[PDB]
Amino acid sequence: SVQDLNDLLSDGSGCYSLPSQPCNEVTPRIYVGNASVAQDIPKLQKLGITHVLNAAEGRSFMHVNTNANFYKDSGITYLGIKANDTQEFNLSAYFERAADFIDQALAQKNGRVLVHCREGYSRSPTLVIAYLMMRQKMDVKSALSIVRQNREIGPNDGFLAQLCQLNDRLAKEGKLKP
Repeated sequence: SVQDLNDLLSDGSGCYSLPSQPCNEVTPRIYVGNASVAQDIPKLQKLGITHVLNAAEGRSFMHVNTNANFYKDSGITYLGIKANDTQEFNLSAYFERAADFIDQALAQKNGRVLVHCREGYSRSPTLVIAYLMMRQKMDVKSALSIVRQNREIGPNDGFLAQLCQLNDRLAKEGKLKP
């Protein structure tokens, strides 16, 4: 079933594409991008980004070293998640919090949120996919396919198993659109 989601990400050759652009709007007013977009406050203001969710807050090479102060006086609201892009990091512990932050942005009619990591490839797509599942009632295959059509994404297999877990839970509670 993780394999099923991998087949939806790739052409089948066992290899996977990387993002072709630093930022993409993957669903209306939800953007996924990389460190360079997130650190370019003028760029952010021109797209109308009001909210930034840094899914890779940290100081290593797999992390983006920003914080609430970085965006102070920019008018942009910030949430940092110190997530690691590995098989074992439990990003699911943050699904609720990230979805609530995405919701808070979209509840504003002029709100647009950027969910990013260093590459925009593994951590942030997982959070957006989870958001679509728990708040737009999409199953995981639908949510993942919609995001993958608009950006080359590639959650690691740990993140995919966690999304599968979320899917069965949402299916069991009968909370997925027919």
